[PDB]
Formats: sequence, structure tokens, C-alpha cells
Amino acid sequence: DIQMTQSPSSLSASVGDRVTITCRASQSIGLYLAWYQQKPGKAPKLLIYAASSLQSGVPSRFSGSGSGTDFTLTISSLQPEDFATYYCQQGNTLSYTFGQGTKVEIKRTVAAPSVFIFPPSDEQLKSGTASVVCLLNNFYPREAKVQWKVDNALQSGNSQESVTEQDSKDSTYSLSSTLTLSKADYEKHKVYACEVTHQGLSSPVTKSFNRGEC
Amino acid sequence: EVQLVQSGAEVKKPGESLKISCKGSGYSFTNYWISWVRQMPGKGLEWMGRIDPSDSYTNYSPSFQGHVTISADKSISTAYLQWSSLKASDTAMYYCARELYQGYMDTFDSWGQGTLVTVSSASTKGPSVFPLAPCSESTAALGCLVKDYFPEPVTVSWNSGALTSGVHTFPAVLQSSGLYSLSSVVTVPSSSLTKTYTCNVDHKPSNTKVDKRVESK
Ligand SMILES: [Zn+2]
Ligand SMILES: [Zn+2]
Ligand SMILES: [Zn+2]
Ligand SMILES: [Zn+2]
Repeated sequence: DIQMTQSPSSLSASVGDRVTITCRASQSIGLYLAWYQQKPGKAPKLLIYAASSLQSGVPSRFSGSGSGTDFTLTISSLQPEDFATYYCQQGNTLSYTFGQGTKVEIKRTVAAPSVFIFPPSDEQLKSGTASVVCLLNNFYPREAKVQWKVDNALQSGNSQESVTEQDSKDSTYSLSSTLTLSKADYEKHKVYACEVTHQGLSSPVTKSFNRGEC
Repeated sequence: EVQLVQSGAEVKKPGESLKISCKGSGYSFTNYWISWVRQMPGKGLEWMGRIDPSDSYTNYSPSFQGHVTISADKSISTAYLQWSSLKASDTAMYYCARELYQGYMDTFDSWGQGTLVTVSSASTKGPSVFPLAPCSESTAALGCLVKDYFPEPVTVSWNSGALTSGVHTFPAVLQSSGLYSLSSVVTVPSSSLTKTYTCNVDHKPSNTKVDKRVESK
């Protein structure tokens, strides 16, 4: 019943930086805190136990500190293999409980998305469903607002998005948004638009097309 | 080498039974406790429970209490996690872990590689694949919408693997329908659209494969 709360949830860092991640316990827990690292697709890995004890094999650039309610994990000179997600876990009492995790991402310079919009194919329309796709290509940072307008009216609850992990070459993200409609709804309207807001843009960029006339 | 190895991925319907396993090797199995941990897609780690393999004594979280049974079979150094009636909400990665006591606390010093459990009412289905072409510049995007399949995963390649540069294949989203959907795109020189582009979509579970040429039109 001890709530473990880590801060921040995510942070961007560069190779060579000192990185600190904080952990607060809902009550005291003494020294019984452990840190785990996890990469995507892989099992977690013990880094530190007892607040500050370095697990065998783990590089000494990793260190912990704190006691009672407040704990820190420090990575003194971030190396490329340190980009990952970090979990704290209290071992004071059962149940054992994990923090919600802190994700360490790669810092780079701001980069505006290239934006593209794709109409539904004729092939899909026969099945009687219409998918409109909006693509945001190679942007940084991750925060991006995508809005669908149909006949210039804001859409809600009829779209889904997903984002890639940071690109191994340039460390940017890419994002895909899909608006789904029935073929009959699709055919009532004319103007399909994707409006993108992002830090690297002076102001929102709109991509659109007119149904039937494209 | 201390090493926990878990059984393979499972795709199951709600109401079904499941027992997954974890076999330890490189140590004295009866001497170290075994915890199970749930990781829901996109989420953090949840401790479910633990067991002392030597006498099969078990601890559960008030959350996992009663909904799941942990057991141990020392005959062949294997721990188990099991459900009598699965729910779609049980869909997750599951890890077994070795509890090594040190610095006065129990630490998860060694982890199995994880068992993916997907629970859904949906039935196996290969995908439909639609072209993503711009309506009628610097770079140009085109793509393929891989829609309505189950379960994951599909793999997409472009031009038989000849094209890898500039391709982004997005993580799949689960639709209202229970079927997955995903997009794969590539950016290319606007002066190429000359060059033909074809996405190849392979879906092992349905034993199915779809090539889709993406016409500049
Ligand atoms: Zn309209
Ligand atoms: Zn015992
Ligand atoms: Zn309950
Ligand atoms: Zn790209």
C-alpha cells in the first residue's frame, strides 16, 4: 500500500550529462529501495539496492542516494546504452511496489515535422469504410498536437495515433494519425484536413484535400 | 550462469485456462524465492506475488489475490503462473524473477525473458492492405495501411527489402473491433515517383502475405 512516485516521468539528456531521477515514498521505507533499468522488448535489470549499493557488474557511473521518503538515482556521465526506462521499487513491506518509471530519452535540437495527408483508397471504400491518414515525419521534441477538421469542423473520438521510438540515426520521432469514417459519412463531406501544432513551427500547419476532386 | 527461462507467447480467448512457466538453472532453486510481475502494454511493472519453491509458500498482492494462482514444481526447477478463467484485461507481458536477498532487502537480481499473453475474443485474421498515396516538392511520402488483422505481429518490408532507408513502420493500434491496424510509410526524393514502390506485408499467424504497389496517383 506504499505508493512509489518517481519524478520526472521522462527527461531528455545528452551523452556525457549527469542525470538524476527522484523517487518519493508515500511513507518511510528506510534504505530498502532498489533501481531497475529496462530497454524496450527486454527484461528489467537490477542496478542498485539498499538505496546506494551498486549491483555486481553494473558500471560505477550509476549511483543512488537518499533515505526515508526521498531517493535519487544518478548517472554521472550518460553513455549511449543508458537510454532506457528506470524503475524504483520499495522492499520495506509487502506488497512490493514499483514506481511508474522514468524514461531517459536523447536530447537533440528542435526539429519541425514534415506533414503529409493521405485520402482513403478506392479499394478500401468498397469495403464501406474510410481511413484518412496524417503523417508527421522526423520531429523533435515528441510533443505534437494533431487535429482533424472535416468541412472545417473539429473532429473528436474518431481518430487514433501512434508514434515511433526515437530514430537511431537522427533521434527524431515520427507520428501517424488515422481518422476512421463509414463510407457514407465520408461521402457527405468535402474538405479533409490535418492541423499540426509543434514547437518547431511558427504556427500550425494544415494539410488537406477535397474529396472527389483529387 | 543464473538463468530463468519462460515458456512461449500465448494467444487465448476469454474464459480459457492458462498455465505459463519459468525454469531456473545455474543455482539452488529451493533456496531462492520467485516473484511474478505483470507489465501491461505501454505500462510500468506490477508485482503480482511470490513463492518459496522449497515449501510452496505464497504471497499475493491484494490486487492479484484470488484471480491468479502461483505454484512451484521443484522436481524440475520450474515455477508456474496460472489462471482458471482469463479476461481480456489479463493481456500483458509476464516476468518471473529470482529474489536475491541483499542489503537487508529482497532484490530482483535475475529475470526471465518474459511471456507475452494476449487475450481476446477475436479470431485469427490476415490484414487488408491499402495504398497511402498523396492527393495529386522536397521529399514525398507514400505508404501502406495494414488494416484489420489479428493477432500481432505483421512485418512490413518495401521492395523486397531493397528499400529500408527512410521507412517508418508504426506501432500497431488496437481498434474498437478487436483487430489491429498499422501504417508503414517511406519518404523518397520527389523526383523518383520512375521508381516503383511496393510494400510487402507478411502475417505469419494467418499464414498470409500481401504485396501492395503504391502508385504515384
Ligand atoms: Zn460535411
Ligand atoms: Zn518457507
Ligand atoms: Zn480483487
Ligand atoms: Zn522519416
